[PDB]
Amino acid sequence: MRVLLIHADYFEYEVKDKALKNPEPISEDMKRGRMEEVLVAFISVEKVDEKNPEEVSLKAIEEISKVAEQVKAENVFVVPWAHLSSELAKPSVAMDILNRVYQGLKERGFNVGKAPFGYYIAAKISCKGHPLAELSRTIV
Amino acid sequence: MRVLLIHADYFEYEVKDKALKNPEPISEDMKRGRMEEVLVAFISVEKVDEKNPEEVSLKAIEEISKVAEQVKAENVFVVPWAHLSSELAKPSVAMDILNRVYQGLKERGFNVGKAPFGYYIAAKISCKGHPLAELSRTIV
Repeated sequence: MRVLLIHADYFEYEVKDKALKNPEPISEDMKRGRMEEVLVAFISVEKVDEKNPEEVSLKAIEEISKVAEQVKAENVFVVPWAHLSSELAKPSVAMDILNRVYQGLKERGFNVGKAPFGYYIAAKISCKGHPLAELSRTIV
Repeated sequence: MRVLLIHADYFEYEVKDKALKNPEPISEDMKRGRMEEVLVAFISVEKVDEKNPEEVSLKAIEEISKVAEQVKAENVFVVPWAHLSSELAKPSVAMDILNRVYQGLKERGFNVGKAPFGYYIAAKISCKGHPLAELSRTIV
């Protein structure tokens, strides 16, 4: 799994077309979302993560939480994201891990949002420019 | 070299603190920049790119130009970017390649902007959500 963490003034998204034939089902009010003062976790779930969804999930929950504590973010937003890896997991593995990660950050105490899986999504972001506002983590 | 290409409604940046002790020198009016309808090329120059700045530059110019032609972007914005690689080049190599890339896209005919090297930078982006609006390329 590779993750890119961005500490943002805001993150907002709008779902556009489906990218999978059978993407994640969504209500009309999950087509758009917005958080402020939020750590956004762009997560690319890799093929090698199939080998251990549980351990990879737990590690990602901790890494993301560490950063959120350090930058004083109470809001965390999980984003399914193809673009940090060229060995992507199957949709079932990816969705499994992304949900685990999401539920774990909620148990940790954060206010957690997530973007639906399997869609092309337009999005707007404002990235803070402090030393810790953009970080990469590799988790395996 | 790894590159992330984002087709954006707009990209805007403001330079914050220096990240290097001796970053790229800048005038007051390069502290902030903005382009609309722009392909933004986030470029992580890697250690392995030291071996051949010229070939790696030429390849990156072509890949970025291919995408710009395909998405009908006339504006291209080059962004120095640590976050797609964990084997980063020395600042001299990185700046060498980023300038080559910048000059090449200008020769190709694009309207090209660039962010200064060596700074923490706040930035705002609006990413189009069409199938080709976010692409990753590895160039070696």
